[PDB]
Amino acid sequence: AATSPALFNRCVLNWFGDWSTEALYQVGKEFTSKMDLEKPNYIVPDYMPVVYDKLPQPPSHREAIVNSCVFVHQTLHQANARLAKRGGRTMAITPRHYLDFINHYANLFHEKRSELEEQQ
Amino acid sequence: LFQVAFNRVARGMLHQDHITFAMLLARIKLKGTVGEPTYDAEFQHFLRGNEIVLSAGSTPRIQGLTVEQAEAVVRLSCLPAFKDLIAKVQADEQFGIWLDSSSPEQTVPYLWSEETPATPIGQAIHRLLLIQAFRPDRLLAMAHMFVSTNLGESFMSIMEQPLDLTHIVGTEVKPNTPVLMCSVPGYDASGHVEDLAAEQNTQITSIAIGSAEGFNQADKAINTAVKSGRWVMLKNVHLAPGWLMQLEKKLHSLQPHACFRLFLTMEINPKVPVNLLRAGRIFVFEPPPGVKANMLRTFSSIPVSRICKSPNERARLYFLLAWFHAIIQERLRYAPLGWSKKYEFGESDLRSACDTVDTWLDDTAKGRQNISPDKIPWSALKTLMAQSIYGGRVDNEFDQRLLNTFLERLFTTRSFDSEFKLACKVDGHKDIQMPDGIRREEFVQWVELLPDTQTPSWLGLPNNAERVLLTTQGVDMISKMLKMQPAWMRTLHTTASNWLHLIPQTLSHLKRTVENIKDPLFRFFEREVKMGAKLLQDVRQDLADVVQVCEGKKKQTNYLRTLINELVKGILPRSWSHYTVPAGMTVIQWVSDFSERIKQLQNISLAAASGGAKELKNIHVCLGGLFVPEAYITATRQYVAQANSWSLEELCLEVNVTTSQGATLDACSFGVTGLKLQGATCNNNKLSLSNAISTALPLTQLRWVKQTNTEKKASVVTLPVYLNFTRADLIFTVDFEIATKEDPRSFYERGVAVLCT
Amino acid sequence: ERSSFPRFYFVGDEDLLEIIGNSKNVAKLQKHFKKMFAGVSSIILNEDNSVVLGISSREGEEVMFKTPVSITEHPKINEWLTLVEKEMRVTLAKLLAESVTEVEIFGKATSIDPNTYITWIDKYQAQLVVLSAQIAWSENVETALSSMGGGGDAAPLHSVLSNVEVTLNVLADSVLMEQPPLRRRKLEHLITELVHQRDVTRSLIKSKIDNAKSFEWLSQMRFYFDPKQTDVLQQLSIQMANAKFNYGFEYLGVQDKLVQTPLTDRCYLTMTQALEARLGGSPFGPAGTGKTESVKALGHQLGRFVLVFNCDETFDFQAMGRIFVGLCQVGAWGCFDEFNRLEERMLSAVSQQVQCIQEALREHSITCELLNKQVKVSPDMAIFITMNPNLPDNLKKLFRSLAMTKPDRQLIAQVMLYSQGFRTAEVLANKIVPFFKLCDEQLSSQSHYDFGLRALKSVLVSAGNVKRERIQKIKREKEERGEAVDEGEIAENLPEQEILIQSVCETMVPKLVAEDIPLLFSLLSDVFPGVQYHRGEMTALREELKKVCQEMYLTYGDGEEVGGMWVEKVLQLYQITQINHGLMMVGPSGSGKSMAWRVLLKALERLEGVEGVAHIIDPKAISKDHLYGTLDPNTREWTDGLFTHVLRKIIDSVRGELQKRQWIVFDGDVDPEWVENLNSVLDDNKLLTLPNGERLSLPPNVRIMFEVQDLKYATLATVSRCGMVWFSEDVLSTDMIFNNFLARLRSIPLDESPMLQIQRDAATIMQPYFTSNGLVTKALEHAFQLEHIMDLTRLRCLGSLFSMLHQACRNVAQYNA
Amino acid sequence: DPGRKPLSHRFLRHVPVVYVDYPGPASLTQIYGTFNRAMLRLIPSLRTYAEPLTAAMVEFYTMSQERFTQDTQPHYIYSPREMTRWVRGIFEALRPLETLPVEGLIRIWAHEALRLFQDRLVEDEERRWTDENIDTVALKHFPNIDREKAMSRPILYSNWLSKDYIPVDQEELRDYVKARLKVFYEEELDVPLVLFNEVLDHVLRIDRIFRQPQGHLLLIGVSGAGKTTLSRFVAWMNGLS
Ligand SMILES: Nc1ncnc2c1ncn2[C@@H]1O[C@H](COP(=O)(O)OP(=O)(O)OP(=O)(O)O)[C@@H](O)[C@H]1O
Ligand SMILES: Nc1ncnc2c1ncn2[C@@H]1O[C@H](COP(=O)(O)OP(=O)(O)O)[C@@H](O)[C@H]1O
Ligand SMILES: Nc1ncnc2c1ncn2[C@@H]1O[C@H](COP(=O)(O)OP(=O)(O)O)[C@@H](O)[C@H]1O
Repeated sequence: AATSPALFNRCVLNWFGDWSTEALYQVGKEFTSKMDLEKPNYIVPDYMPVVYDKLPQPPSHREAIVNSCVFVHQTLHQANARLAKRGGRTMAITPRHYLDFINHYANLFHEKRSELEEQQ
Repeated sequence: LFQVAFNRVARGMLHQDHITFAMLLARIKLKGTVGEPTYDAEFQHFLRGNEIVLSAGSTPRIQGLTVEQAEAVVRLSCLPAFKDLIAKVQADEQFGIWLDSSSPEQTVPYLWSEETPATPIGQAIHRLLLIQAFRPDRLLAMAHMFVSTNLGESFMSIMEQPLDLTHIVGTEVKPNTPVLMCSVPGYDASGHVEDLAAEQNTQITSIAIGSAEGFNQADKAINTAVKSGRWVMLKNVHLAPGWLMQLEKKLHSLQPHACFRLFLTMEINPKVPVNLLRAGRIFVFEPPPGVKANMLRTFSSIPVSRICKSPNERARLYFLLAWFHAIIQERLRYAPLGWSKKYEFGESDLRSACDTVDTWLDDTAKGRQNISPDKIPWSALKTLMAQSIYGGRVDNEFDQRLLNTFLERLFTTRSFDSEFKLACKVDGHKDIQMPDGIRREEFVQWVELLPDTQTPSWLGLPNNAERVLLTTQGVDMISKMLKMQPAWMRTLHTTASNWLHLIPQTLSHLKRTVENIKDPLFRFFEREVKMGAKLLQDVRQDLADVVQVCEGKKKQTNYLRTLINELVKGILPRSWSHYTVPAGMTVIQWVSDFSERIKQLQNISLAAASGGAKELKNIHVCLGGLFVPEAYITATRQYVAQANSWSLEELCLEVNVTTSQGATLDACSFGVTGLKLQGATCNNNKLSLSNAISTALPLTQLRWVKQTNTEKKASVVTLPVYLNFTRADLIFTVDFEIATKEDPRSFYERGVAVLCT
Repeated sequence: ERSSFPRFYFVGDEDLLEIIGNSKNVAKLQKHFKKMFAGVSSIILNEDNSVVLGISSREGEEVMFKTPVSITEHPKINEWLTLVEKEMRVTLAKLLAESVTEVEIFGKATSIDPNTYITWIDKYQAQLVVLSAQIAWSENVETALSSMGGGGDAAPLHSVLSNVEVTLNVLADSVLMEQPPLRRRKLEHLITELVHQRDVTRSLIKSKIDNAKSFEWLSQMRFYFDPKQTDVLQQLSIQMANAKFNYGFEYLGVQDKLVQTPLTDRCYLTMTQALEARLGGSPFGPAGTGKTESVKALGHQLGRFVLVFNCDETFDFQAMGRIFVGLCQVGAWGCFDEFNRLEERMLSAVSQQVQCIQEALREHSITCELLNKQVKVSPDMAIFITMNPNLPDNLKKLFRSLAMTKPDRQLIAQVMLYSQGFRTAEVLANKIVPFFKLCDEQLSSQSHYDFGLRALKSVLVSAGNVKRERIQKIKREKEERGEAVDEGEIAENLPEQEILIQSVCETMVPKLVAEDIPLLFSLLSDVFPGVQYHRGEMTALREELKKVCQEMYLTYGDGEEVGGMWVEKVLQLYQITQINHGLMMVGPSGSGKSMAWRVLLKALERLEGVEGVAHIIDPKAISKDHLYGTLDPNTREWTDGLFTHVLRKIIDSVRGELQKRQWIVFDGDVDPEWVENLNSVLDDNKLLTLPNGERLSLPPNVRIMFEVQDLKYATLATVSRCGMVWFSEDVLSTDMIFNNFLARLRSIPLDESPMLQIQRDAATIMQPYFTSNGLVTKALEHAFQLEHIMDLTRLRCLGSLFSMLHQACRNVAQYNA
Repeated sequence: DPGRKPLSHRFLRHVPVVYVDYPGPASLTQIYGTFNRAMLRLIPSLRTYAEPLTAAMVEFYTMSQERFTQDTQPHYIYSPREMTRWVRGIFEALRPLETLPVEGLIRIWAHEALRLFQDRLVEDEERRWTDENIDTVALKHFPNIDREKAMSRPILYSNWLSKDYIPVDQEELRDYVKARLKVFYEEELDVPLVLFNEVLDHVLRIDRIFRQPQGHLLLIGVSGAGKTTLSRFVAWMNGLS
């Protein structure tokens, strides 16, 4: 703003920010659709650690894993904020990190299944 | 692990830092021991004892103890194991013989009271605290004993032996890793490694680093030696930092022959890149202390042929020159006392002095086998070695006077007599006797025959100077150990709050008035109160902003950010320091000094407000507290000149030191307090040499009198008045009368001076 | 080419190209001589411009060759240049021989005739007469010591001291009466040298030295001239201590003599010892202690020319490299000033090159590799490096050090007072030096304050000038009533403290703020008790000021009356114009500086009859290259800059402007970028040096001033080198502004008369509101208490108010129409 | 202000300075009531609502400028330029609407307020504050209107499906942009993008600004959130290279 006034004089700005919990949940569901985490043995816990706002009242296994992924991303953000508060050096945690996490999940699940389900 | 770690790492340390690392090792092993208590509180006090704030009434003034000893006793008495220290000191009778004993640390009495018997390490740490409190000079020797108690008696025994190049180079060093031989200025380590190579029948290539052609020879030599396996040498590589960085990156990607050895001899300066220091083994070389060692080094450096020339007295002159150079160089270690600053009395000035001696001896004695001692151009050598050589670096007037004193005492026709005293009362009645020989060999035998008990009295300084150096090194080791061991904002808030409580609240400006304006003392004091009030308001506002940030209600701006950084690191903010301050002073000491100065300025302000200029003249003021003291002396001179209708230049300053109670406030007299005289004692305005570190002057009267236009008596000595113990500010010069049988030259040599604080 | 006769190798590739392509037109070669010769600014030829008749200094002193050099016989540039240099050296040697013989005739005499002495002084150069006096005194002392070699004998050295005393007396008599400026400088230098010789002879007498080989005599700089020596260069050998230097005999020209204080004597001894041991010396110390000029005077005294570099942040290699290796080839000394200011890489490069040349010089105790070239290094080389606190690590073992902690300002003042002809000079010095110490310490710190040794020198020179002016005034008075004229009688009955006080107040009071004036008065009362002064207020100039203010509608006041402060400031500006050529009108914007000089110019025009026109130049708005002049990189064409153009116009005397008074005022901010070129003009040399080498002499009637609002960022050299007047805001109170507004409205019509009557009526109606402590003044005082989006300036509000009242008058005019 | 340097006192002496501050609430009401009266002539049946509408825009603008001060964020500046942009956008939206009830006017007004004073916010709490306060202002100045239709939470305006810039439902917009994204995959770089409602809002805003001449953006957000991807998508879809 100080160096260049035109960037704030007439140019409009849009605050993308970061993907919300809803966005992360949608990414997790859409990306992790090929993998089959449909587990009938799943039982609904008395306490469910909800982090997605519109989570269906009965959590399915796929809903549970996507919710856990969003929770993991939120805990990374919280830990990064805590290190920032403590004064230690910090590195931003981008949604690209979440995409890479989903891709690595897909890869690990695919390889472990491809071997040990062949053994199945 | 412990022994090899200390032996390897200390090889790359200055000798003054070996004890710090040994103490760190002892602390690590103490923590490692499971049965031994942590001693966290004991070490906490041993490192941070000086930070405890005391009061005048907090010192009961125990007989037989100095004031500093008194605060040291009372501050350490806070420990639960040392609560009964006062009564035991009062009751004990052997305490007197122990306090002034030569080595009190060897037989420290059992004072601390405990419920259960102490471990030997606990006894050692208790005695260490006792030594630090009572005799801080012996702190180094007691730390050595403590480490020996922890890590074995012979832990440091390896350091005293000369460093064995053969084993450290043959094995335990990688050919890729360069050997860094870092020496302090005035020492070359090439001889050791050259003798190593000669004894190990290895052809070594030595190339100096002075120009791009030197870079070329270095590159070709290393490229040959990497494959051939010979040893290669680079000298004075501190001249080229960027090229040294390039050499480091070259050595990073290189696999040499098993016998390849890259030696880097260099001077210890910060310009050396960090990467080489991290990627190479470092060895530190220092010149051994001792006048004997310096004389031996000087004699070895000079070729034997030059000393033995046609005039047989040239050897005598060279010996006198070598002794003088040893005396000057050794006084450097005692920097606050021996001189005013760390001059660079290197080898080059010694070479120039030898050249001057040769030229003048050849000119005076034109190819004569013998020459009469009186015919020697003594005046020529004295003046040349006072002004051109050894004096060009001398900036202070009093240092140049000291150099004149040394040259007059040493370089004289009376030196050539067998009864000449090269030094006086080095230890009681005994004094150094100059050799009667006429050739170099007898002088070499004499210097190799010195008792090696080189007390500071050899240099002419008082024998307590070595104790002062030991105390300074002890405080240095304390500081280094302290540096070796979010909550930071909380403790910063705590210290800011305490300082805000300590510092006075405001300062009141003086009331301007025309007759006060005419008075010069009022002008000086109103300038002083203006400066003090402005700086006090700035400091108070800065502390208030710091506290405001501490609760988080204020954001840390760039000015606030740098101030917070300085406070956390303990370095004084540049904004706070507007008056001259000793360089080594820490923030807490600066705050205490500022508080005392504001207290004095409040006193002077209320005194001026109660009366006026007439009462302002008759005030006793400490010059150390005043921001600009020479302004105060000038103001007193102006006041007396205006009062007596005399011109300013025709006035001279006289000093009458008396007790505060038994003093007369004449029309031309101004009271001065806080002056401390070091190196002597003054009674009835007569100086007397003493071994005391400093004698506080009760009350100094500054009297301005008309110029008598009479030469000062031979018993009149001029003493500098420094602002602080650093001796960086020359405020003015006083004139005192010495007692009978006293030598003003001895006063000059012992560094007697008056200190504002 | 340049290898042979390396004396012209100082100049660059540019000047080499011009001197090669333009060898025939010798009239255009003066620039190269000005670059490379010391004082010689021009070469004297005949009408045919084919034979070298003589050389001329920048001041005007000329030296004619005994055997002129003919350029036609030696068409080659280097050959005839070498002949010119050799002829100059040999002719200076012949002049030195004649002058030393003449002064030896003057020597060993009970009394001397002033007329013959002045004739001898005029015959030879200042450098030549100083050297002749030094050899005469040295030979006298050597003879006296040779007679004293017996020991325990009557001392004729007392007679030598008495001879020095009597010639010093005739010098002190010769300076009171008016003398030409060149002869005045000669007398000043000669008095300085004779004072030093008298002091050292007194020291020798007190020491009772009886041997010529005694070191107390050897430590003094002794001069040995050998007429029998066949080589003119080796005829004069300078000896001090164990070191030897052959006098170079280069024409250093009439320069500023440097007095040899004991600090300077120690510097001489240290540098001489360093040179004998074949290594340079480093006179480190704080700035303003004479570190550079000690080296310069040592070079001047040995007949060597020194190159004083400026080691600023913006420093060059190629010009530095060529000039420095030119020193290496020539053998002339080169001095570095503020060697620490150089950047680290700059530092390392210069340290490496000087290390190589120094080790080569020690090897000579011969060529060295320089700029990928072999350079013949003469034995007579010296390289001196001044620093402000350390020496680079590669040079610590190659150079001797020396501390310039403090000059002996007391002796400095004493010797300069006695040079100006002041009696009781010791008392005046012992008063003035502590007085400036008090001024430096006790007075309030200001950016524009400068109370250094240069201030002492300028003040004392001005004191000498005003004392001479008072002597002339008393002489004219004595010729108008009575006839018995005796300069000694006027000197005796003339007081001296009052003149020094008046000079101090004339040179310094204009630079003080309003608060510091009583402080300065108290300092005068403390140092000079019971003695006071009255400024000679220019009553005729006061009448001219009141008339010019009436016609320019400005007010006029006297003393405490409305406008008195501004009138006094104008008078001080006139005084500083009289006693200086470079002015510094400093003060907050709105202090009235513009008409503070405009009204003064108009008053001087209407009083003295000398019409004046001012050239108001803005330096920051224009480009510096266009300000001073541009030199094309390729076509090498020189186009005069604006300041250069106006100087060329003023010198050309096209329309009689030399008779005219002219004021080139540099209104606008000043920064140490353009004024560095002007650092050649504010000095008493008074000339502008252009990059092409052409220099323009500053005409006496040209006065240059810089209407700068603040001097926070200007260098101290510019501050010290020009007179400066402070214009505090309190000089202009709002009442003057109101009165000027009312007069401007009343007399001049607004359109360019009915509406003039309108303006008069309106001004009459609002007269009660614009009086002192009126409605407007109170509104302004309350308004200043408020806050504003921009910085609040009084004249901003006043100008807006006046413009809006003018709009009201226009509205009245339109309504009436 | 940052990036602004104080001027020379010598220069200021000759130059008077007048402080042209922000227009007062009464001045804003007058000027934008004139604009709104000129605005609503296109729809005569809706002309009578100009006076309360202008008052509502002024009231919301006043509290937005008192709330999001420059201290909180460097880009939190409010000026009559913003409300002029509001007026221009509302006129552009009402131009194609030959007929419209008051509910549509309220919807467009809320849409433009969200696109102007709600995007620059950084904190979710600030955005929720803006939504609550726009609801309060709309109900305060238009009491005789239904909340569900006039201020339906999915305020999505697009000209992609319909010819005009009339409000669009989020689901139909999502389907259309999904088809366009499939075309984007088959033609341009094939990177899978999921379509959450934030993408819908962002792409609508980006296309809106690109459609407007001299459309210049300052995309601010954590790297990898999709700023460049969405910019490329909009540029390709609008034909911009
Ligand atoms: N003697 C006087 N009588 C009346 N008015 C005066 C007098 N002297 C100055 N002024 C007024 O004061 C102002 C001085 O203007 P001037 O341009 O000289 O200011 P300055 O101090 O040189 O400022 P700057 O640095 O901006 O040039 C003018 O408005 C002028 O009319
Ligand atoms: N010995 C001296 N005699 C006369 N004037 C001196 C002497 N020393 C210094 N000065 C004056 O003081 C100033 C010193 O300037 P300079 O030599 O540049 O100081 P430095 O060398 O410390 O930077 C000059 O104006 C000079 O006229
Ligand atoms: N709506 C979305 N759904 C899924 N992935 C997305 C979405 N938007 C962006 N991405 C991912 O972001 C990546 C590109 O990031 P990019 O837009 O270049 O970062 P930035 O926004 O910092 O410029 C793509 O690989 C893409 O997978």
